[PDB]
Amino acid sequence: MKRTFQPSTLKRARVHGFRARMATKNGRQVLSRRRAKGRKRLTV
Amino acid sequence: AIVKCKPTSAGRRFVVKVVNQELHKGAPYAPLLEKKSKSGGRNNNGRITTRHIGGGHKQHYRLVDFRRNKDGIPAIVERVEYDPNRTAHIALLKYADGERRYIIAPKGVAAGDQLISGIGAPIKAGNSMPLRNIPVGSTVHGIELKPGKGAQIARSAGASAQLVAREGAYVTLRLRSGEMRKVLAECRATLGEVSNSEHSLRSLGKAGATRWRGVRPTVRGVAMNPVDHPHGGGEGRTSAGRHPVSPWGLQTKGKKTRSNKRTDNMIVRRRK
RNA sequence: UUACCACGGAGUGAUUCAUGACUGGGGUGAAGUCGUAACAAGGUAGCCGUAGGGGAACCUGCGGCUGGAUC
RNA sequence: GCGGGGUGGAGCAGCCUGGUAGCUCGUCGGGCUCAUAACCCGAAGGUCGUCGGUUCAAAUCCGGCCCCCGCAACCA
RNA sequence: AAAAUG
RNA sequence: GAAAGACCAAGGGUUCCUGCGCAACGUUAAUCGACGCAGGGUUAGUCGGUUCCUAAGGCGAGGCUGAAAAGCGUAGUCGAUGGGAAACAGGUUAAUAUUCCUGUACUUCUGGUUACUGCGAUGGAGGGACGGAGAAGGCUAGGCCAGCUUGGCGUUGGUUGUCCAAGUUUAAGGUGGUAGGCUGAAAUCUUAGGUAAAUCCGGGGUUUCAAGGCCGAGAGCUGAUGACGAGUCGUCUAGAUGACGAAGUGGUUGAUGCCAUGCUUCCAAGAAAAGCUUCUAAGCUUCAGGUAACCAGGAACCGUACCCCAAACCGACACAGGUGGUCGGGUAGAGAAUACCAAGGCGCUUGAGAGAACUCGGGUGAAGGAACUAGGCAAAAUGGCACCGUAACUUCGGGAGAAGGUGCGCCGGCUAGGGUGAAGGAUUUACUCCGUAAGCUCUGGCUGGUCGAAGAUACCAGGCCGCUGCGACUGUUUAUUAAAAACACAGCACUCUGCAAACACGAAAGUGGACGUAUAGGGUGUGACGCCUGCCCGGUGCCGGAAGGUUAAUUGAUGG
RNA sequence: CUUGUCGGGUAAGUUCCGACCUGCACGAAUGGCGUAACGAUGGCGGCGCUGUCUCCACCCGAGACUCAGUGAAAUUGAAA
RNA sequence: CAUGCUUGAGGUUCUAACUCUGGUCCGUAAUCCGGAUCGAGGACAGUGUAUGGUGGGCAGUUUGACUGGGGCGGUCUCCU
Ligand SMILES: [Mg+2]
Ligand SMILES: [Mg+2]
Ligand SMILES: [Mg+2]
Ligand SMILES: [Mg+2]
Ligand SMILES: [Mg+2]
Ligand SMILES: [Mg+2]
Ligand SMILES: [Mg+2]
Ligand SMILES: [Mg+2]
Ligand SMILES: [Mg+2]
Ligand SMILES: [Mg+2]
Ligand SMILES: [Mg+2]
Ligand SMILES: [Mg+2]
Ligand SMILES: [Mg+2]
Ligand SMILES: [Mg+2]
Ligand SMILES: [Mg+2]
Ligand SMILES: [Mg+2]
Ligand SMILES: [Mg+2]
Ligand SMILES: [Mg+2]
Ligand SMILES: [Mg+2]
Ligand SMILES: [Mg+2]
Ligand SMILES: [Mg+2]
Ligand SMILES: [Mg+2]
Ligand SMILES: [Mg+2]
Ligand SMILES: [Mg+2]
Ligand SMILES: [Mg+2]
Ligand SMILES: [Mg+2]
Ligand SMILES: [Mg+2]
Ligand SMILES: [Mg+2]
Ligand SMILES: [Mg+2]
Ligand SMILES: [Mg+2]
Ligand SMILES: [Mg+2]
Ligand SMILES: [Mg+2]
Ligand SMILES: [Mg+2]
Ligand SMILES: [Mg+2]
Ligand SMILES: [Mg+2]
Ligand SMILES: [Mg+2]
Ligand SMILES: [Mg+2]
Ligand SMILES: [Mg+2]
Ligand SMILES: [Mg+2]
Ligand SMILES: [Mg+2]
Ligand SMILES: [Mg+2]
Ligand SMILES: [Mg+2]
Ligand SMILES: [Mg+2]
Ligand SMILES: [Mg+2]
Ligand SMILES: [Mg+2]
Ligand SMILES: [Mg+2]
Ligand SMILES: [Mg+2]
Ligand SMILES: [Mg+2]
Ligand SMILES: [Mg+2]
Ligand SMILES: [Mg+2]
Ligand SMILES: [Mg+2]
Ligand SMILES: [Mg+2]
Ligand SMILES: [Mg+2]
Ligand SMILES: [Mg+2]
Ligand SMILES: [Mg+2]
Ligand SMILES: [Mg+2]
Ligand SMILES: [Mg+2]
Ligand SMILES: [Mg+2]
Ligand SMILES: [Mg+2]
Ligand SMILES: [Mg+2]
Ligand SMILES: [Mg+2]
Ligand SMILES: [Mg+2]
Ligand SMILES: [Mg+2]
Ligand SMILES: [Mg+2]
Ligand SMILES: [Mg+2]
Ligand SMILES: [Mg+2]
Ligand SMILES: [Mg+2]
Ligand SMILES: [Mg+2]
Ligand SMILES: [Mg+2]
Ligand SMILES: [Mg+2]
Ligand SMILES: [Mg+2]
Ligand SMILES: [Mg+2]
Ligand SMILES: [Mg+2]
Ligand SMILES: [Mg+2]
Ligand SMILES: [Mg+2]
Ligand SMILES: [Mg+2]
Ligand SMILES: [Mg+2]
Ligand SMILES: [Mg+2]
Ligand SMILES: [Mg+2]
Ligand SMILES: [Mg+2]
Ligand SMILES: [Mg+2]
Ligand SMILES: [Mg+2]
Ligand SMILES: [Mg+2]
Ligand SMILES: [Mg+2]
Ligand SMILES: [Mg+2]
Ligand SMILES: [Mg+2]
Ligand SMILES: [Mg+2]
Ligand SMILES: [Mg+2]
Ligand SMILES: [Mg+2]
Ligand SMILES: [Mg+2]
Ligand SMILES: [Mg+2]
Ligand SMILES: [Mg+2]
Ligand SMILES: [Mg+2]
Ligand SMILES: [Mg+2]
Ligand SMILES: [Mg+2]
Ligand SMILES: [Mg+2]
Ligand SMILES: [Mg+2]
Ligand SMILES: [Mg+2]
Ligand SMILES: [Mg+2]
Ligand SMILES: [Mg+2]
Ligand SMILES: [Mg+2]
Ligand SMILES: [Mg+2]
Ligand SMILES: [Mg+2]
Ligand SMILES: [Mg+2]
Ligand SMILES: [Mg+2]
Ligand SMILES: [Mg+2]
Ligand SMILES: [Mg+2]
Ligand SMILES: [Mg+2]
Ligand SMILES: [Mg+2]
Ligand SMILES: [Mg+2]
Ligand SMILES: [Mg+2]
Ligand SMILES: [Mg+2]
Ligand SMILES: [Mg+2]
Ligand SMILES: [Mg+2]
Ligand SMILES: [Mg+2]
Ligand SMILES: [Mg+2]
Ligand SMILES: [Mg+2]
Ligand SMILES: [Mg+2]
Ligand SMILES: [Mg+2]
Ligand SMILES: [Mg+2]
Ligand SMILES: [Mg+2]
Ligand SMILES: [Mg+2]
Ligand SMILES: [Mg+2]
Ligand SMILES: [Mg+2]
Ligand SMILES: [Mg+2]
Ligand SMILES: [Mg+2]
Repeated sequence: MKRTFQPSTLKRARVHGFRARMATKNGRQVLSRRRAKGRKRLTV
Repeated sequence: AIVKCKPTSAGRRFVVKVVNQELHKGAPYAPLLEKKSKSGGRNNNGRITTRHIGGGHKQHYRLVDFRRNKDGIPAIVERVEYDPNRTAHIALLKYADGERRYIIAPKGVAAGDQLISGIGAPIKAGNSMPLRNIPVGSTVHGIELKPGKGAQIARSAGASAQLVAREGAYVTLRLRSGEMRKVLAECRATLGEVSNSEHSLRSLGKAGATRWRGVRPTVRGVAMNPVDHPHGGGEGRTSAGRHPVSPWGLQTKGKKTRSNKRTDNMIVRRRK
């Protein structure tokens, strides 16, 4: 049976990557909201 | 010539093919082709704006001359071709100084013909010249609405318009729809009608022949739910218990939808 | 022991008789019912082919004939 | 269970608003016709389904009864 | 103009 | 054994190898491990990326639009799943190899010297550059057989021989321009064209000739007196070491691989851009630049371990599930089905007994043969090739493999062919034409004999027929209780739309429709085909009309 | 109403096939009536075949049973 | 009754406002966008604001209680 998560690193960086969050102000607030929680990962 | 197919299979029983043995069967003129991609009926927002569109065969675009503004130089028809994106055929012309061009093929031009254009051209079919000095009562095709803009009207297969009247700086001509519309006498037109007049005598034969042209199935609103169509719902087959209507709530069995009001003065008589 | 071959079996067709619920017209019969289509110019001149309609004879359209009356 | 009706021989008005029963066909009698039909003229014909009640007066109002015609009789 | 039948 | 073998991509990240370990992990124990500790291991001008080019799409200087955030989009520049330079055989470690080593190649760049010279683009032309199906050939890998070399002479009848076993290998490149495919060629004069120019391309005229020009597998020759090769000899600790090292050839068969981005044919009419060739513009012009030969050097950076149809990836697991592409031998066989094997890999991480009921998966069954049941559910049965033969009905295609029936194993006798192919002949005297006995291979025919209970002998491999309802058919559908009569469909009709089209997404700019133009586009209903589709415009819709009656903001006469 | 009535098929047929017309409450593009070919479509009937059945019997593997090792689950106010 | 002064209503025409998803020139190497110039329409169209009509395309809601279960039926205030 095919499961929901079929991994790929190119489609991972182009949707959730750092340079994909910094493109829009809605993703630039995800980063600021994570720098304030204190996260260690902060980007996929 | 239309050819009826033998009922060898269930999908060949009702296939009526339009086959012309005089079309060119080599390759199109490469310098006058460019790519074109499909859209699926989606605009730049990515949303479906016109539905029942999708699929088909890859096609090239042929640069067809709709202006025909080489006035004076005689031409020569070199071949008549197939165009994936018309219903008419196209004619490849070679002018007296190279300069090959595509045009829409008239009714009876095959391999010779001169097809000159401009004021002072003869009154043979395939010649292009302004509507001012086209004799009254003759049939024309490829009529342009704005000077220098290119042909707009009477462009599909077997299409034509007829010059009915002329007074002032305008000419009145009766469209294939049955409408009288006055056109500027400065605009140009071509004499005769358009080729491939037997295009209407065809039968696709099967559901798969619709898909080869990029057309997707049409579901009818009665076969839906109330959330999807104004016609949907009901136990068993219902007959759309309200007056028939569009999916977006506009009535379709007789309601007029023209609201231009700017170009009304060019409509002498309505089509209906 | 092999070959020929009668009886008898198996499958599938053709043809011809008898019969069959129910149905289409036909013929004959009596003081039956509804009308009056034709015969006189039969009271809308009749017939022929064809198409549509109607309880029924029949009516109407298109073409044809005189085997149609009056002057 | 709810609703609408029962009036000459037949099919329909009159019941709203209590005091006057009408239309067509049919029947009878006389006409025109050689005779019947068609047509013309003149008449008869329903105390209003039954009982009970209010009222000075009931086809008409209010009840029961006998006859009919329509709907409804659902969820497990 | 109406004029069916025996 | 068309994988349960080998290899790429994704994904994983040390799981790879060695030494030392068994607490925990491993559905049992463990001395073992994909487990713990510690060391080691990944070598490139040619492989994959990066650098060069673009598709869908993304972003987008100015710009247009929008309360703000922001939306769209021009120039442009990112984006492979595509285009575009060049390497193969052998040896080697416990762990890497087209990378290291040996041997033989190929592509491209830089700096010089000589000799001759019009150089120059982002712009123009050519080229790159392409669909579905089908068919006839040519060839190659691979497979068999014969010969040859080396060894053997068989625990049990025979085996010194038309005996048994193994091996009989060798690439890239260079030379060659073949089977075959496409194309007329050269000279001279000229020009309403390729945004300017052009000697380049396109167009026009005249003269001459039947011969050039471009592609193109493959054979042969060479690479190669070399590598490899059963094995033998010497040395050492049963295994390591060094040297030597036989034969290494012909005939048939033959791909789904290459010629082939070819040829024929059909509509549904089948990517772009750069690299590449050539032409000139602006600029030099006796510097620069270009073209040839020789010499000397260079090719940076990143990934290379291991799993990869799985115990290492997606599923909470060492999970009967899922995962794209390549190779794919022998005997039967039409076959990549099926059966038994090769190369290679494995016996699936609890066992040992015993032989109760009952449950699961099967084998055989007396007489009967659907009597079972909601219902022939399940099971049983049929099953191949050749030949004979075959009904109603029909849209003339079909129904049809209708139905039903006969033969089939092995061993001899006689007999008809095809393909390949020495010697020969011919002139195109050489990668050539015709043709040949033996040999090898592939098709038949008529005629006996013979064994068994049974010869399509196992695996594999349609049950059929007669009335009816529905839907014309192929197809789609409720991922996870409904696959159907439901949806779609070709065909039909009504209706709107004259192009800045109707319509749809967007506070808008704009976009789709469509680089389309009434034989076109949207909506609606019906649903192949045959015969047909009757009456009603009172209700509610839509279309048309303008006379009269009403009727909003607005205006403000009059009166209080 | 209803298993309407008649005919066929079966020893026996609330289903099936052909008719009748009394259509509670068919009907002509929410199309009417037919139709060759097609269907993992609904109903009925035949031939063959059979453990479907009368009515089960024997046999072969995997559990179940015993021995050694590891070792759950739902549930549970307390239980003489 | 011509006149002179204004305004309401309509028709015809003109260009100069506005419009062009028409041509060619420039920015520029550019089917965007601006400017210039031709051509067409032209005080129309179109947009702002005020207003009548239409408008399940979309939205926020309502749709009573008693009742020998709920629904259907009946009842719901006053007098003897
Ligand atoms: Mg995505
Ligand atoms: Mg995560
Ligand atoms: Mg559509
Ligand atoms: Mg198209
Ligand atoms: Mg449809
Ligand atoms: Mg359709
Ligand atoms: Mg529809
Ligand atoms: Mg439906
Ligand atoms: Mg539905
Ligand atoms: Mg939706
Ligand atoms: Mg709705
Ligand atoms: Mg229904
Ligand atoms: Mg429905
Ligand atoms: Mg309805
Ligand atoms: Mg008559
Ligand atoms: Mg008469
Ligand atoms: Mg008469
Ligand atoms: Mg008469
Ligand atoms: Mg006749
Ligand atoms: Mg009539
Ligand atoms: Mg007649
Ligand atoms: Mg007549
Ligand atoms: Mg005649
Ligand atoms: Mg009388
Ligand atoms: Mg129910
Ligand atoms: Mg009579
Ligand atoms: Mg990786
Ligand atoms: Mg580790
Ligand atoms: Mg290991
Ligand atoms: Mg160890
Ligand atoms: Mg221990
Ligand atoms: Mg353990
Ligand atoms: Mg380890
Ligand atoms: Mg690039
Ligand atoms: Mg792009
Ligand atoms: Mg953008
Ligand atoms: Mg900006
Ligand atoms: Mg790029
Ligand atoms: Mg790039
Ligand atoms: Mg790639
Ligand atoms: Mg390895
Ligand atoms: Mg080397
Ligand atoms: Mg140059
Ligand atoms: Mg170019
Ligand atoms: Mg390609
Ligand atoms: Mg082709
Ligand atoms: Mg092809
Ligand atoms: Mg061979
Ligand atoms: Mg020997
Ligand atoms: Mg022996
Ligand atoms: Mg012996
Ligand atoms: Mg060689
Ligand atoms: Mg070679
Ligand atoms: Mg050749
Ligand atoms: Mg490596
Ligand atoms: Mg490796
Ligand atoms: Mg593997
Ligand atoms: Mg494997
Ligand atoms: Mg796992
Ligand atoms: Mg395991
Ligand atoms: Mg597994
Ligand atoms: Mg094999
Ligand atoms: Mg197999
Ligand atoms: Mg082995
Ligand atoms: Mg196990
Ligand atoms: Mg056991
Ligand atoms: Mg059992
Ligand atoms: Mg059995
Ligand atoms: Mg036996
Ligand atoms: Mg038995
Ligand atoms: Mg028996
Ligand atoms: Mg039997
Ligand atoms: Mg039974
Ligand atoms: Mg029973
Ligand atoms: Mg079965
Ligand atoms: Mg079976
Ligand atoms: Mg057969
Ligand atoms: Mg049959
Ligand atoms: Mg015998
Ligand atoms: Mg099958
Ligand atoms: Mg039935
Ligand atoms: Mg179907
Ligand atoms: Mg199919
Ligand atoms: Mg799907
Ligand atoms: Mg389901
Ligand atoms: Mg299905
Ligand atoms: Mg469906
Ligand atoms: Mg249409
Ligand atoms: Mg339908
Ligand atoms: Mg009406
Ligand atoms: Mg009306
Ligand atoms: Mg109106
Ligand atoms: Mg019944
Ligand atoms: Mg019966
Ligand atoms: Mg009987
Ligand atoms: Mg039965
Ligand atoms: Mg109708
Ligand atoms: Mg219906
Ligand atoms: Mg109906
Ligand atoms: Mg129908
Ligand atoms: Mg209808
Ligand atoms: Mg139907
Ligand atoms: Mg029918
Ligand atoms: Mg199907
Ligand atoms: Mg059927
Ligand atoms: Mg039975
Ligand atoms: Mg057993
Ligand atoms: Mg135990
Ligand atoms: Mg002007
Ligand atoms: Mg547009
Ligand atoms: Mg502009
Ligand atoms: Mg205006
Ligand atoms: Mg306005
Ligand atoms: Mg406005
Ligand atoms: Mg609402
Ligand atoms: Mg409302
Ligand atoms: Mg709503
Ligand atoms: Mg609220
Ligand atoms: Mg509410
Ligand atoms: Mg609500
Ligand atoms: Mg309320
Ligand atoms: Mg209540
Ligand atoms: Mg109650
Ligand atoms: Mg109770
Ligand atoms: Mg109670
Ligand atoms: Mg109630």
